[PDB]
Amino acid sequence: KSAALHIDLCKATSPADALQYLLQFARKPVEAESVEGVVRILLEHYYKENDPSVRLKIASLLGLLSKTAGFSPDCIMDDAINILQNEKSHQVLAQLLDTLLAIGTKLPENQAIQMRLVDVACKHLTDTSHGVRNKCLQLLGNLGSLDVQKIIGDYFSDQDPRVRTAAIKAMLQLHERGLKLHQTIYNQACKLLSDDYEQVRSAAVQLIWVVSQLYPESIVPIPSSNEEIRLVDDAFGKICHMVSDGSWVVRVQAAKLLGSMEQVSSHFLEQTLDKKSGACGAFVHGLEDEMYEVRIAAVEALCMLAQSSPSFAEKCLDFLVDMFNDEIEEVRLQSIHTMRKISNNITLREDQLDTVLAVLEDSSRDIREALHELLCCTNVSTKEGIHLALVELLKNLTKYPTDRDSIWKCLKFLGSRHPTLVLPLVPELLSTHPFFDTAEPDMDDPAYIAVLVLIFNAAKTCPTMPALFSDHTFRHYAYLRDSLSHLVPA
Amino acid sequence: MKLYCLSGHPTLPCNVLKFKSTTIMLDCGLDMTSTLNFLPLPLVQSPRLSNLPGWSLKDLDKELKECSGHVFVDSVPEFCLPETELIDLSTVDVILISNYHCMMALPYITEHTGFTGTVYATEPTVQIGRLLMEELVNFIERVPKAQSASLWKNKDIQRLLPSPLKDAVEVSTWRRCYTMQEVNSALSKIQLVGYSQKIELFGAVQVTPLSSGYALGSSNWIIQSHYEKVSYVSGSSLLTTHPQPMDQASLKNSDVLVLTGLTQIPTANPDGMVGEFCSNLALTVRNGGNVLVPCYPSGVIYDLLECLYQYIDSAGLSSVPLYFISPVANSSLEFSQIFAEWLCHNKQSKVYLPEPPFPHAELIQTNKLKHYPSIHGDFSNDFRQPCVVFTGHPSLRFGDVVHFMELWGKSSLNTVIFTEPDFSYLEALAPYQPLAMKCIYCPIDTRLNFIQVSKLLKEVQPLHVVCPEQYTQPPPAQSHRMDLMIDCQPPAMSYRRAEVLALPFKRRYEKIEIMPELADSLVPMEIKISLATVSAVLHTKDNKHLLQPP
Amino acid sequence: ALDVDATLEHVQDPQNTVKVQVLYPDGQAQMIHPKPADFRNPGPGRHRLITQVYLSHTAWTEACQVEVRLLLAYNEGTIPFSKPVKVYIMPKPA
Amino acid sequence: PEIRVTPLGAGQDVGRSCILVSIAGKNVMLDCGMHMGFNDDRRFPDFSYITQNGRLTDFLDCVIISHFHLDHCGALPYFSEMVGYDGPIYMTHPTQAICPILLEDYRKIAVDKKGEANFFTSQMIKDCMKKVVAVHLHQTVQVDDELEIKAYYAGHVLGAAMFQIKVGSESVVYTGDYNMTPDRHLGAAWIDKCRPNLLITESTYSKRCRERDFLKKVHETVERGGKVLIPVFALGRAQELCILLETFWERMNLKVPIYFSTGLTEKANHYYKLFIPWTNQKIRKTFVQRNMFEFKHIKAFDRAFADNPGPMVVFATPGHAGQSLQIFRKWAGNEKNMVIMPMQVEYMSFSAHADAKGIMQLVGQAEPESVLLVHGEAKKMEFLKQKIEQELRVNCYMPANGETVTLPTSPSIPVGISLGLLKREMAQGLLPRLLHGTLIMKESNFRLVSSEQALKEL
Ligand SMILES: [Zn+2]
Ligand SMILES: [Zn+2]
Repeated sequence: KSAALHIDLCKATSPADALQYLLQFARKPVEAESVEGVVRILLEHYYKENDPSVRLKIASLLGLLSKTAGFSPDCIMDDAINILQNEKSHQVLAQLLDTLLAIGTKLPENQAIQMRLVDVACKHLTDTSHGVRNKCLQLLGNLGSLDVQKIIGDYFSDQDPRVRTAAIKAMLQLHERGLKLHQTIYNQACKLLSDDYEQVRSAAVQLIWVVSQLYPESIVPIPSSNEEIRLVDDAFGKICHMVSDGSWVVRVQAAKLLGSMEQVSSHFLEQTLDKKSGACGAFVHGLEDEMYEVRIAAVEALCMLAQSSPSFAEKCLDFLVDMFNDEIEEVRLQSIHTMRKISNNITLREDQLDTVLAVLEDSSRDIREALHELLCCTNVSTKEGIHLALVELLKNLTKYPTDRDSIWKCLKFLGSRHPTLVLPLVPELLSTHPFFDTAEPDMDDPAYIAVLVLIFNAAKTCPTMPALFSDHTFRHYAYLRDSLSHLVPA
Repeated sequence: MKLYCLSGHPTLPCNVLKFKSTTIMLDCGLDMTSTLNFLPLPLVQSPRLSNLPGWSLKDLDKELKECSGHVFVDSVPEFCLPETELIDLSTVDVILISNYHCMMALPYITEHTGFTGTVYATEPTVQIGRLLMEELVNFIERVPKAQSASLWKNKDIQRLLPSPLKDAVEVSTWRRCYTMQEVNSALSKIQLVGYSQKIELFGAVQVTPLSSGYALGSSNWIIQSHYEKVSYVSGSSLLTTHPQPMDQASLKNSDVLVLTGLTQIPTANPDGMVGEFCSNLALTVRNGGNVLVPCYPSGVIYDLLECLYQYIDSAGLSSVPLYFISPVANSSLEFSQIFAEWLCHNKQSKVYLPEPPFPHAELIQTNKLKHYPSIHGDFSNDFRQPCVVFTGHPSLRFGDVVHFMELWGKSSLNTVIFTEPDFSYLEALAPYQPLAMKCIYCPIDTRLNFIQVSKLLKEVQPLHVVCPEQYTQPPPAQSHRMDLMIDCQPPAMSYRRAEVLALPFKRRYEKIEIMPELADSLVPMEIKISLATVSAVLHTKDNKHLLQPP
Repeated sequence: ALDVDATLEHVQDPQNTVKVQVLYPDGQAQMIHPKPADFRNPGPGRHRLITQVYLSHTAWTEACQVEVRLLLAYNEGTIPFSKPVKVYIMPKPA
Repeated sequence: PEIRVTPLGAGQDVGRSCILVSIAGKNVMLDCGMHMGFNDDRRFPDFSYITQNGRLTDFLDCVIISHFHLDHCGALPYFSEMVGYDGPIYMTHPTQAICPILLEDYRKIAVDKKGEANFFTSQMIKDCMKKVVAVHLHQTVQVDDELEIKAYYAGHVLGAAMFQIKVGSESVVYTGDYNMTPDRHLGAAWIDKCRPNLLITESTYSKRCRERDFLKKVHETVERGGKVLIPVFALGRAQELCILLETFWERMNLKVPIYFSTGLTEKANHYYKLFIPWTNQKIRKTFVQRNMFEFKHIKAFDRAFADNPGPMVVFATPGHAGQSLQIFRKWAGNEKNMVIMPMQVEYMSFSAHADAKGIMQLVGQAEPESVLLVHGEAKKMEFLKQKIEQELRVNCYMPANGETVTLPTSPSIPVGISLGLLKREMAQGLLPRLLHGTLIMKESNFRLVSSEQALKEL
């Protein structure tokens, strides 16, 4: 029905109802040979109409038809650049550049047509309209020459902030497609990091993180000093300063990118959790921000950086303890989870331990379960702290009997990984009189299994004193081995 | 400069204003009148709607069901979107949103169209339209029907269809209801604004929301770019309503005034319709019948609840329970209570005292008005037979109003009272049509009528006026009243759906700032006026120009 | 409102095949299509169905029953899928 | 072309906030507060500097009230209805609700008890509130034909506002009291990149650990069967303590009661309930679930349930005075007599204002070209002035009371540019191209067109 389209466009009216007919035609799929036919007909009808809105709809419909599946668009590019040659309306030109970008994206293999399209983009980048410059920068970013980096770096300093964002996102797309960037990009993005617009700052901090990841060990001089700083450390300082931005999504972006800078030196890492250059107090500011998304993102940044740096986890520890009591439940879930993640080798002292055991008393089952896996993965000295942990777990079991399986898992992991510390506590847990024959404790009483699960898992790795058991404790050991064999070991 | 018209609905517009180097969408309006052609969605499988006779075309019987001579599509109710293909929606930068009624279809633009810009609306429009979107998604997704019927949306078949289905326009663009994650993603990208707040868009244009008076949070917009101003006057009220009164002074000396959202059925006094609503409600509940009021959870329901609060003690109807069933009913009442700063001076003087601003809050503590999230939960245990129920969607195609009409339509003592003017009353009753219920149609549209907008345009004097085509013509119900149209000294500029208007109000003289270094270097030569020859280098940054001495 | 919790095991496409049937004591056999939003998938071959099905009828002189059953639908007919389960229902007069 | 600022109130002191700004020929007073601690008629600011037996309505075009604290708003009924001012008094909406009831409370304190001869009555308090024009957040209100002010969220108390005073191209931002760290019931201070000519900011000066320690102390004392008697003196501290307590009691899910007293804290609770949009992110976001200021655990104290035995939490009306000393004497020498001032005595203090680093952050993020310091101690102001002039390289000032400070500014001339010449300049030069044109300096307007448009329209 391509001839029907020709007849209806050239026969009914020129100005207004042709736009309606094109709009009606744009909503149906076209077969590839018929795509070629309608492309020829619409491009013939492009020169006839002097109305800019009709030509804009024509350009949009060409861009839509170029995205059809079975149609190879290699035969229509020359007529496309011909109609870009003598096009004066800026909106129609921007739609035509969108069509050309679709053409280039559909044919990644052909290098010659990609070079032709980036030549067209470089020709049309000097357009006065911001939309044409935006589309040309998108065209350069999507195709490139993988000269292009120099031109996009020149267009980082455009007057319109939208063109600046388009340039940064274009060169980010260049990096994402595979192209390796220069280093002057770092200075340009550092200059652009103080932009008055939110989107420019977010794109610039993303570009700063990318160029830091590309050249982490590069050495750059301080502008105000003689000393020299590594590139990843300097960019870490810049992103830490962007953590204190006035826009909350920029703060979230800065925290998330700050989590992925694992090559930062240790000195700036202890700087970023202190309260007394620009990196000082970034995570302290991020952990107390009004928006809970920023606090969550700073929590994952803390988790990634403490997984990277073991010395950082000790400084992360007390801030996570303080932020267990947070007004948002998702935030404290994330804090408990990351605390479990970074508890690989560090020990808990008394006040952190009983703050954890105090927040064990909470009515939410989800953070109770999360704190249960933290107690599974925790390492602690000073066996009176282990006794305190057992007392708090037992009173949690009394207050919430549904969590008995999780509490038994906690006591299994506490006994299995703190064996020598439980060993002097055994006569205090099992009510073993030195000379009196003690009454057999009631089996199937969840407090007593919880004690026995702690004791038996401590006795697995330490065969030094398993003779402290009475006869009924050995009978209960047999009963738990028959019943709870996934918890009690041999 | 240019003005794209993506919606043909007068009170649900979607206009894209291509103004200087910034593209502004003025509102987005979901036309829910398209749902009237579909068979209503019930909460339970009603026997009457299930075994309706199919309608046959000699050329589909499972798709079309005929009820009382009117043919209805047996699929989910689909929604007529703003037309999203005339202008690429990735090229628009800012969506300005006036009403929460004009914030529907925002999940359609912000998600399916590649729109990467930002959205501006007031606090109460965002919150209330969030509630309305929530109950719309809930109502569609309570008992999910399928989108089975597709053949009737064909150009060959829809010509052969009868008049209510044949006259439906842009049927291929109709879409299913958006989901809740699309709602959350759409409302996550809204930047909240207040009345008379300057928002600079890339240093080129300046948009402020001005109080309109229609709904609480509802706003008119003016778009200023140096020495030219575009006024967007959406649904506004000049009557003594609860929100802040209409800001008419800031609309003055504007080059073009785009106006939408006038009164549907303008030949109706809203105070008289409130009186008719209260009188018919009292007459029905005095006879032992039941009153069903299909309404939105927010808006005119606050006004009629205020008037019913003033009326029940006078009429002695304190024993008649008032039920407000909606999934967002409690949130609507609480939101109305806390948005006191967005109300008129009478209402916000009440919160200077330790007192709720809306009087319907006292109905809960006196237990006169009871609100429930649904029929099933505890309303089925607190239900008294002579009662008034405010519920459901006013389109009568989904929500709890469908179940209530299926329950009460077999009795002549029960009545349904229509207060929303958005949907056609006859087309709303058409799929329930063999009913003994008395239906009262008293719309309480409080928007600008034509004498009010004539006075407003005489007060403001815009250079040009842009209105929908329906405002230039008389309404088809009247088709003879010459006072029911917009008349100005310039004969306006009318638009239809998918029409592009070229505004020849573009002018010269972009503003510049000159630093004092250049100001001293320019000698003010006497001409009589003054003249000076200046040589400077032009510096442009964020679409603001500066003159620097070389 | 009646809440269900179905443990669907080894269902290839539970989004468009599993249907809830409610059978009243009379001939009414209303068939409910669950939405895909609440077909939770906690494991490979394991699915969870949490719908709030809706029941209504006029007055009964005694609380009879209602028959709730899962069904499997295919492209033309439906077959029984789950164990038949009876729920007591008492519509009291207003 | 100068901005003259004269603080007749605070200066290098704390309390009695009153700052006069004379930007671009328009005079604006920035607060009007009273100095607590003085009873020798120095409570109200010396308005004799402005007018000596003259009309203050002509002299002052605008009066701004930052927040409802008495050192910023306590002298307002005197200044209006005794000296004489019937001009616009601009104020925030929650401030306009709290200000009458705190003025009446101090009117109750000063007239009944502690030496007020020249004071204000309740009738003129209502008269002063009748002249108050309320403004919203970020609302640019036009007091004059060219003078506009705009309120920003300060986060110090409920409805505390930072005001930007812009006339022409010159702007002055005054931040009365603010806190850059969010509270449990309030957000943090926020300002956009205004780049004003002058930032008049307060200069007078961990939190999670302090809150956790206070909650642990309260929980340990209430789990031992004893009763706590924590007092509150400010409304913001009382509301923060109540909301933090209530979320703790809901989280631990223990049902022993918590009570608050007086007929003024209840009014504060009602007004905080009615002003949800002026609160923290959590209160706004979880409002749809429930109103967090509608307490399900903190109830009204009928003499603290007639001082019944058992573990309970009691809020005292003052921070001394009545309605606290009876509880303090009735519970001295008890099991748990934990009284926490801001017979076991604990010390838990919550900061309501910003610290030094918060002021540094505000100056960095607003980025003004000059800073002026009020509302604080002189040594702390000197240290913070050193920090401002060192770290950010921007001028700081030290005005005392009655000490004027003038600042030179450079206004920019607004000139229209003919669009053809502008597009020609966009054409060539985009590829240091000079722009040569003719400036038609007509009356009351300026046009800069090309020479052809000059000769064809000469
Ligand atoms: Zn103060
Ligand atoms: Zn203060």
